[PDB]
Amino acid sequence: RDPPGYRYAAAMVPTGSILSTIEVASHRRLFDFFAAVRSDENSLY
Amino acid sequence: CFEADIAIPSGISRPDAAALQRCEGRVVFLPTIRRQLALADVAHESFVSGGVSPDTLGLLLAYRRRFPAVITRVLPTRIVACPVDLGLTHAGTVNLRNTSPVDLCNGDPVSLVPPVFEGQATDVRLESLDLTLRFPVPLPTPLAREIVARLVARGIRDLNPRTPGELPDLNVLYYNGARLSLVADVQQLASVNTELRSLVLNMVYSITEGTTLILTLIPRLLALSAQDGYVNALLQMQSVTREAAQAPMLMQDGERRLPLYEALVAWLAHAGQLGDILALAPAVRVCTFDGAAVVQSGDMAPVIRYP
Amino acid sequence: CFEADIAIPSGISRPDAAALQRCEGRVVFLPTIRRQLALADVAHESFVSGGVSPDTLGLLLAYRRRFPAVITRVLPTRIVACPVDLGLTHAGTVNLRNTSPVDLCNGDPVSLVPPVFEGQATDVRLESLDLTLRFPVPLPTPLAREIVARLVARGIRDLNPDPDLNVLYYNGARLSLVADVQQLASVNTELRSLVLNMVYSITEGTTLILTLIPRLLALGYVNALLQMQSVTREAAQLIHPEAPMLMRRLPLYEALVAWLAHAGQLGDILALAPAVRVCTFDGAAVVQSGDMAPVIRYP
Amino acid sequence: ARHETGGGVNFTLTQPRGNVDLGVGYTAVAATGTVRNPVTDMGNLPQNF
Amino acid sequence: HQPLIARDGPHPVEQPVHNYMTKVIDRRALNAAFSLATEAIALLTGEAL
Amino acid sequence: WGKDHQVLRLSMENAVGTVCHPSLMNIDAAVGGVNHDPVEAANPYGAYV
Amino acid sequence: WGKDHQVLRLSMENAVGTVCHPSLMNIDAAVGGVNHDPVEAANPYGAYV
Amino acid sequence: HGQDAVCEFIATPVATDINYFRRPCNPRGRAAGGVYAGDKEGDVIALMY
Amino acid sequence: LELHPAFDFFAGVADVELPGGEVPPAGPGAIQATWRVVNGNLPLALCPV
Amino acid sequence: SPVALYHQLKTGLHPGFGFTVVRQDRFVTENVLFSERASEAYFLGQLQV
Amino acid sequence: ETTRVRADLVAIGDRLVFLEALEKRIYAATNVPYP
Amino acid sequence: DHGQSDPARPFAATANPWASQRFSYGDLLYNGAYHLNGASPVLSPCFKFFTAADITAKHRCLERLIVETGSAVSTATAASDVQFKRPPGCRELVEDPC
Repeated sequence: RDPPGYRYAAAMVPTGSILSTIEVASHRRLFDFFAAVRSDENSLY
Repeated sequence: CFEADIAIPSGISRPDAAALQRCEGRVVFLPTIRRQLALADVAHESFVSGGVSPDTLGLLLAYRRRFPAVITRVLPTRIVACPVDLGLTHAGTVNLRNTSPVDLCNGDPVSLVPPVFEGQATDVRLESLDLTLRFPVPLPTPLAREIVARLVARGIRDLNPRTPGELPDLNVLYYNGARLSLVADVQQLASVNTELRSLVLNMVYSITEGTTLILTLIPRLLALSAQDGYVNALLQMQSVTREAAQAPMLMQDGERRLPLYEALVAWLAHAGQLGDILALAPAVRVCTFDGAAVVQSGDMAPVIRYP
Repeated sequence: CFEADIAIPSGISRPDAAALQRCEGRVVFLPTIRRQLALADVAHESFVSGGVSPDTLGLLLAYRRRFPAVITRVLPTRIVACPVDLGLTHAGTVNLRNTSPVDLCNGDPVSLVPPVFEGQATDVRLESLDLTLRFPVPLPTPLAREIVARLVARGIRDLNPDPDLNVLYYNGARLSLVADVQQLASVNTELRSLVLNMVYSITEGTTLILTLIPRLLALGYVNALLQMQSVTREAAQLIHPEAPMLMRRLPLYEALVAWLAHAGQLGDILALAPAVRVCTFDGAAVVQSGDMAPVIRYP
Repeated sequence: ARHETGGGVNFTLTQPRGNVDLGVGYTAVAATGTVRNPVTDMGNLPQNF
Repeated sequence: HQPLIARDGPHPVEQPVHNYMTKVIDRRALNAAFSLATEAIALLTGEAL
Repeated sequence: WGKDHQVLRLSMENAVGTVCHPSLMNIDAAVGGVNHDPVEAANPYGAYV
Repeated sequence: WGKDHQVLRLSMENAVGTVCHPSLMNIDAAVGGVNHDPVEAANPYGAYV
Repeated sequence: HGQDAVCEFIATPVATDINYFRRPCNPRGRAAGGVYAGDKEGDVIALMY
Repeated sequence: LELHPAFDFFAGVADVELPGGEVPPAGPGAIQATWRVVNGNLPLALCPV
Repeated sequence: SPVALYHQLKTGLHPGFGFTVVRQDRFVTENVLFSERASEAYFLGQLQV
Repeated sequence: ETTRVRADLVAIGDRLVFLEALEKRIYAATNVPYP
Repeated sequence: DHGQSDPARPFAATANPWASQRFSYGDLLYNGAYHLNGASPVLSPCFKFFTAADITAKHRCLERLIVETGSAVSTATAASDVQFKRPPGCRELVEDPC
């Protein structure tokens, strides 16, 4: 959970440019860890 | 919310801490109102009575005298639960998780049913704290009232054998399509018997003196059968009403008591209350703010008060 | 509170505008709780369920289904209603329009069908865009449960004919249920499907129980205690009804669920649960027809 | 437009506005020429009364 | 002020109807909202520091 | 043709779901909708026993 | 057609290795798979000697 | 020609129409794909059987 | 209840041994099988005349 | 009987029912491959012997 | 850690239009059906 | 008025007497004013026809009429497995010339 989630806390410390954009959830069966932006998260603070 | 907490008592299996994260929006039956409580009375080992585990009718009777609670926020130290029976005063509409094969509706009353499905067991296991967890399955209430009548009558067939072994299974359900098969493994007798008696004893009081005049119009029912659509569809094929067709009994004392009006009162008193005295009380109602008309399987639906 | 807006559609007349001025403080039903709504979700034409106009059953399905909203202030281009079903208990005081009974200082009033009273009263129609707002009647819990079982009892004597059920005194007043001249002939055809529901759930179960309990007790704690609290009641009903009526297990237990499935429908249909409370402050404790009342949120 | 719910406060924001045609004659036609796919499979289902 | 192609012959006379036609403005909502958690209420105000 | 190569078969026994319902025999409103402003009797040889 | 302008032949004497192996009669698990969830009685005129 | 293929045989009725063939289909006669389902936890094998 | 070309599957009596009796004691229904003897034993919806 | 399933099929008599044929096949394709810019992030560690 | 804007201006007949397509820019990923 | 002709097929009054007239059995089955059906959630395809009430003049100013053919929310909804008659929420801006 968090050893994937710290990477999203490390994504909160950003350097990395993502070039082309499509829908993420079509590639849900591709990633190792998925988080979902829903306007807020009480954990990220 | 009138905040109630349940702490993480002793140790953690490190993936199982994440198992408590994906149970956000589920229901805990805690048999109290506490500011803090151990996790021992939470699990199904507390649902197991002295020596024996309840059946899916006994778990109805086990979910009778306990208190449901909503998982609100999950800490690694505690789990904050909101006491459904009192602390439903939420204009923020504290959120629940739908763990059910049925895509519901908007506006359904939602009552809780034990896991009895063939493939949605909701079994999550903790081995550091040796506990078994059965989450209840939130369902729409007419579909909930279609289930509890099956499982008691299936246990009514657990009293008498007589018939040949090909019985109607009471194990095919219908919601717009959607053939559902449930589990028929064990039927404890006392959970059947006490549920059967209130089905008997309430149907006793639901008959009165002026009720008897209605029984005369049973041949009047089939006179509407061959001359309309609505009645013929109302009259079921697998009914005793089509079977019983193949009278004031005067006793008239006073005749100013409104005997026909008094019949529909006490009939509604006990035969009108047959879903809620057998099963759990509905207090959860579907209410989405975004105008979404249905709520997907696995979603987080906003929850409002008693229907 | 969380006030929700219902959008006024295009060109209406001044009497259509004045029709919107005779409804400030009524009760409105709506399907979803979107913060901006339209009038198309409101009208009686939005109650079609099978391609025809709904009956008092077809309304009371929706009247227990969709959501009450009470219009506090009327507007051009909008309708402000602070809805009841949102908010914590006993907060957000709202104001209603009484209809002919009192609505005393308590009572917990209940929304219900128009044709149990004058049918083309409170069926207020918009003339320009040609829609119909049939506002429900806010009756308190004792009398609301009283009148619902009387007309369906009056539907029986109107069904197959050969006292008079319609007097029904209140605490002070004599409440004339009969609006004779044109309504009662429309009554027994607009509660038409509903009377069949109160009947068929009685004819099925009683003729099921008299072949259930004789098929039970010999097919033992429930056995002797069946007629223990039913001594000279159920056996007397076995003496009275089974004699002047007629007399199979595998269709029987199949009919057991089906009747009790219909029973769980009717409990949600009938009995008219309280939704909002009158418990005011500094009033005369007694409301009259056409006068406002401070009404608080939860039972 | 504020509304306080469970959790925290929840601000809602809306801006009222309108339009007009502002053209005495026809304006803005819209043609329809390409198809992705049929939504239905074009049939073979009985009707049940 | 529509044109006139005022005619010869005894067919009767053209007549300029320089009419004022009106229109009607609509009203629209366009609503938007955003969350705010149970914390950051004491924060962003000055309570919990 | 369906939404593929897809030859589909209708084969009138499809229509059992519509025409074999006992709504075929409802003509009671139909005689009432024609008897108003009644036509004169026409030479009732074949219309009488 | 094979991997050429070849033409081959699959005449139904081809079936000799597939079905004639003595497992065609081997249906013991099938009746063992169906006999649970038992059937209702089905008026056995021609099932009974 | 290269490596050999292996033909297997399945008992089918003679009056199962050729219209089911000349079209991409299962050899079993019924669709069986798990991708055809809709995540109901029973739309596995009870789709197939 | 039709599964195999060489056999039949029909809802018969529960336990009764075949060469005996006049009327079977109709109790529970237990399904059983039998051997199809010839090619003609297959049903005529699976073979046109 | 499967013994009789010789002689019906070893001579060419149609044995009352039909079949379907399933083979597997294999090709060796050619595959072109586009990519984006930042398609990977690659780590070179440390050699050891 | 009164200006120029790029667009596409095809001229047909004796006219000129801002032939521009959406949904790659201002409808994408917002769960909105492109109108 | 089947003393008159059919404007579609001009040499005759109908093409089907068992469809056209009043109480001509489409008029009983497929007219929502009688609605023996219509308690069903299944969308009837035939309700656009056989409805004297909805085509009771319906609108007649032709110039305004064609701009509503990028409008007039359909009888159908694409959201179900078998198509249903439209629930009052979630409008769709359908084209629908028929």
